[PDB]
Amino acid sequence: ARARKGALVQCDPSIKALILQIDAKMSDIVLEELDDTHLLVNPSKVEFVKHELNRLLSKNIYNPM
Amino acid sequence: FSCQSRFPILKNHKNGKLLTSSRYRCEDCKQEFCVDCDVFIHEILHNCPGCESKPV
Amino acid sequence: ESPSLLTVIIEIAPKLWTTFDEEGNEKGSIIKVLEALIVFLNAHLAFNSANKVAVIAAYSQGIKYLYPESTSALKASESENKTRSDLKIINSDMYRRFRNVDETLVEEIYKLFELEKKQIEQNSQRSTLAGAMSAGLTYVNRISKESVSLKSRLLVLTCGSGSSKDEIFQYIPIMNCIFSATKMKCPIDVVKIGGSKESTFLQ
Amino acid sequence: PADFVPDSVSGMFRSHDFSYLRLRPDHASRPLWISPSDGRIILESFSPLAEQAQDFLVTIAEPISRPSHIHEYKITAYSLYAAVSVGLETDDIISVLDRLSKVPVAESIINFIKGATISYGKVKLVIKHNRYFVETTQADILQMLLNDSVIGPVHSFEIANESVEVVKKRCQEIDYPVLEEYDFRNDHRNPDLDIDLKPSTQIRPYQEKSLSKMFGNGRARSGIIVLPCGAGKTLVGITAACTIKKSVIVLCTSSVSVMQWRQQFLQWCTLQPENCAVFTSDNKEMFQTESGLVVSTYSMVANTRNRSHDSQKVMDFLTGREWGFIILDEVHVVPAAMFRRVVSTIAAHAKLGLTATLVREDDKIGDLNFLIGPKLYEANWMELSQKGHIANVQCAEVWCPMTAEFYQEYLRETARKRMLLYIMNPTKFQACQFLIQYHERRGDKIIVFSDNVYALQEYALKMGKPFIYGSTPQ
Amino acid sequence: SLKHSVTQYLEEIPQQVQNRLYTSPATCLAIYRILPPLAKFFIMAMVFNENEVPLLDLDKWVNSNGKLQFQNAIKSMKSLHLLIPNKSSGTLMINLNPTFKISLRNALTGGEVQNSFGVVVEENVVSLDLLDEYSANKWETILHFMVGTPLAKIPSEKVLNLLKHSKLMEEVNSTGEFKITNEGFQFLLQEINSQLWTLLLQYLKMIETSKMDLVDVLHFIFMLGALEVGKAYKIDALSETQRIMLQDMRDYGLVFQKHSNDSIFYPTKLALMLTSDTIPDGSLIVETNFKIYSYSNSPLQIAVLSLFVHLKARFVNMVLGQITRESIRRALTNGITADQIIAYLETHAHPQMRRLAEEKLEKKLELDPNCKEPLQVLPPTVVDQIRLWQLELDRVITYEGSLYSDFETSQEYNLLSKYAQDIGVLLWKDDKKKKFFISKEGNSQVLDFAKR
Ligand SMILES: [Zn+2]
Ligand SMILES: [Zn+2]
Repeated sequence: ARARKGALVQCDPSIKALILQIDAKMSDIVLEELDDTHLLVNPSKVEFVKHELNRLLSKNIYNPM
Repeated sequence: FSCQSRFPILKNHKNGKLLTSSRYRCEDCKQEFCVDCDVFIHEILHNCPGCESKPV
Repeated sequence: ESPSLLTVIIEIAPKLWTTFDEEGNEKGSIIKVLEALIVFLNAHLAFNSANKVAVIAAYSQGIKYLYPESTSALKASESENKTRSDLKIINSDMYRRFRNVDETLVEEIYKLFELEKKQIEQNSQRSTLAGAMSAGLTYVNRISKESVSLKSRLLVLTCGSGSSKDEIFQYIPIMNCIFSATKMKCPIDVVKIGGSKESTFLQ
Repeated sequence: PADFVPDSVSGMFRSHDFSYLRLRPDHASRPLWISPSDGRIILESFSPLAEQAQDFLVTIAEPISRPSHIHEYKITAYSLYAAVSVGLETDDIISVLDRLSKVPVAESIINFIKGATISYGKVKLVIKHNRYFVETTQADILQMLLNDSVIGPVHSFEIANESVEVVKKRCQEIDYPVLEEYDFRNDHRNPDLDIDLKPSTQIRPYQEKSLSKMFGNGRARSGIIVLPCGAGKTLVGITAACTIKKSVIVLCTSSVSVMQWRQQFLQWCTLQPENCAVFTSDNKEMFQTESGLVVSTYSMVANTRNRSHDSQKVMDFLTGREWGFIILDEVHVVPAAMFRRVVSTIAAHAKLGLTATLVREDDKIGDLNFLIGPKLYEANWMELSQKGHIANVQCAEVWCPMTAEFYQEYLRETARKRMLLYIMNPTKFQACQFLIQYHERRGDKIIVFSDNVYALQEYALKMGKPFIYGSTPQ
Repeated sequence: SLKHSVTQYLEEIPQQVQNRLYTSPATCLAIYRILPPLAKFFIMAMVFNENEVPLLDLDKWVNSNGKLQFQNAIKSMKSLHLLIPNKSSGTLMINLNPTFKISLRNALTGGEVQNSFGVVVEENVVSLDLLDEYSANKWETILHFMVGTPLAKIPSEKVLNLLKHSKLMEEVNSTGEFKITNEGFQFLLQEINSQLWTLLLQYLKMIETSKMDLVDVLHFIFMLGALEVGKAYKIDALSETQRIMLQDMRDYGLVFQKHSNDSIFYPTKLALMLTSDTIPDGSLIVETNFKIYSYSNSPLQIAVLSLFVHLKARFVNMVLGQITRESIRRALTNGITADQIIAYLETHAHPQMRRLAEEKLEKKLELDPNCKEPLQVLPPTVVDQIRLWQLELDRVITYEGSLYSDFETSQEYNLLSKYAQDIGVLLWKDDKKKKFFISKEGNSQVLDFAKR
């Protein structure tokens, strides 16, 4: 019954893959791997990893001028 | 007479004067009615309230 | 929910009401039925915010409109509405929506009574009740077409008093009113005060 | 400004709050809003006087977009140029804009209309025995032409044949725009042709509208007409050749397009095969008549490679023959580096740019005004779809979720190999397999497009289907 | 909504507070309007007679087709404490509230009204030239403050503290801006009468001080509903408490007192609008290319259009706008959900999309009569784009909390996991991985469960 204060995420395996390469970029993003859709993300960087992922999908979408 | 809607003045202009007075007289009772009263009394109703207010 | 229209047909006939007074043990019964009508109209206007009231009297020499007042009110000496010639019949601390309608109708009652007193010398053998609710349905359709919807209903304040029997001229216009009210789905409510138990046409 | 105070909510408009324009009382019958900032026209199709408004704007403006209810149009220079070429003056246009719009026409819009419309038709380009002359009705415009003097030895001077597009763009960036209008009625140096449409050939109203945009005033006007595939832009080319009745050369992207266009002349119009000719690799023999017709490929003319003596003689004949009309089919490849020169090497009076795809990734698609001319006719795709001229297509976008291992390998890959990875995900395999399986049961012929050779071969070997890539035998 | 909201508010009123509230005839007349028509009919039938009527008579009064409506009315009037149920002779005898009955009879028979309806001083102006635009200006001041557009006139601190204590209108002063919640644009969804009702229920939820009672507030708002517009009224009948709320809604604009401490207050048209209701402005046009053409000239409609549509221009007729991705992001960062924006677009659609929508529904029924489709007044392409933007806002969802792992025995893991699932805080569990996660709100409960 040991409690670790983490943030579980629910997403498709592609977003899970993206945040695991974000973990591969810098150290404290996701703590342990659980499933293909559930990962325990550190709660202190939730808006931070949102700021990386929306930036990553900004190049994925086309913005007309 | 039958619905007491104010008869519209309906004046065209000052030079255009007064036209199409919307009062519909009944010949058996000399009572004026508006256009809605005429198009109600003549098919839905079948009595003239003016002909009935006359104390014969 | 949906507001309605309370149209009321009042049967005022001096012979009928005074024979009711003579048959009854009291004098001035029409004052009682008048104030009962007034509190009924207040109850109807308390029922909903947007429901409307029409009341029509059928006197001997014709019919006249009691509420709403005739459009000859022009804020003049002949306005005869609101504070102009506001004779104190009902108390001024009344709800203003009730106050305006009740004061206007009682002033019209007194005016009709003055006009009928002025023509007391002629006794009409013709009853103007059937044309009265005919014009009641006419104003009902006026309100229905002007306001888009709204329900409607008729009240009939009739009196037999054991003197006027069931007339023969009151056959055709009553059923014309029946078919007209069935067309606009307007219920027709009739209360008969008097010794005559049965009035077949109104039934 | 018309003495209108800015509101607290007007601060979010970057000087675009046009509320100072006062509403007209009879604005219900007026279907137009005119923006004074950029000349953008807002058109409502549901209002009364809608068809008058829409054909008036397609005469005077380019449609930015045409959705169902509200249509968007742009007042540009070239639309006004075409309108005043076909016979529309300034003040009449200004008056009907004032009448047909709710908001009043602002001073900036009237200034733009008068500035663009005036000084038009001053300089005119004519060809006299394969020699380009710019002709001006007023003498001082020659003196104003003092900066880019490319003169080579009524008011006229000769231009170098390869600098004509530079002269056109120089005239466009000055307020005196270049004009060319082939008056085949008053042209007698070039012999006429007996080409005419067969009586069994029927023409559609939108094609007639495109031709009326092209053949407006009484002269053949060079420009671009775009139509859908299957709407019959080839028929518009046939009809334009039958209208001008002069010598016509047709440049096509492919040799199969060359033979198809030759078939179209031989089938739809009364052109004899002795008056029609082919310039290709296999076919180089030409008409011996004084005026005829030839269909050829773009790289017949614009190839700088060491060619045959026969092709040398042919292109010498093409240069030495004065043409009254050229049908540049698939005009979007003309702004390429070789293909730009074909309008200068081949001296033709009228240039019609027929295509279905007037768009490029680079910005050179805008230079076709200097190459061919102003944009003549835009065909409404939805209008042709609803009246049974082009098909009712259901555009769709199938989202295939990227699989975990494929994406995991995909995030550290180089770009060409990135395409090589994401084209071969199995979810698109399943989606394509299911779509083929379902629409094959619908009795639908299916063409599956995939540019990569490896991709099409992999899918075709997976599903046992035929595949046609580049090096397949003909 | 409105009627349900005020009924549930007056349910929260204590019975003795309700009985004290039934003293004035204006309050009884107002709450009489809030009853259902079957309930209103039975109450007014019970008003004039002093004798008490058994419930079986009222049950026999109703036809079998309205038994559910009769039961709902019985529930409403029992919860409204208008009935005294009496147990006599084996019968559930029913008696009306006596103070309510007396006050309503006085309101009907012209009895004692204790100037609950106010008094007219017969000095007044027309509403359109002075009162109406004052009420519109005072309403639009707080509206344009709360939507966030800059203003030269800002409202008083009282409504600012009211919005701060409210669920909507979250405030930050270290940043310098006022943040709009989802509940803010939800407030902008309904029409201004129910907007005023929600504002005043939030006000009554705010005012708990000893400086203000409750029955006087309810009396004052119900007589403000009872007042008529176009005639001034004297301030003397109001208490000093009712006078300071007279000043308070003079700041709001519900009432126009031309100067502070004046003896004549003028009711505005919002007072009559509060009781019941009664091409439009704000009717917008949307296309396939996300273009906005709004038939609007009021600043409030286009001001609230500015939150979720990238406005490009504004005519005297149109407001040229475009639904861009960034405008939708501006909406969603305020908590504004996509479905509510879709509903706003549906309610403000032009009748031309309405006629084309019924046209394409006619085509759908004449092509496929076997199925019926709802009337999509706007094309589904833009709706699908808004839903895709909403989904790409929350592509990943980050639920925070705690997780238990490292169990040497499977029974301890199973017991803790089923305890977490029973209290509804678990989000994932598997005995193979020997891990289960619980939410942040459920962290402390499971921690004290494990400690004890
Ligand atoms: Zn009438
Ligand atoms: Zn008559």
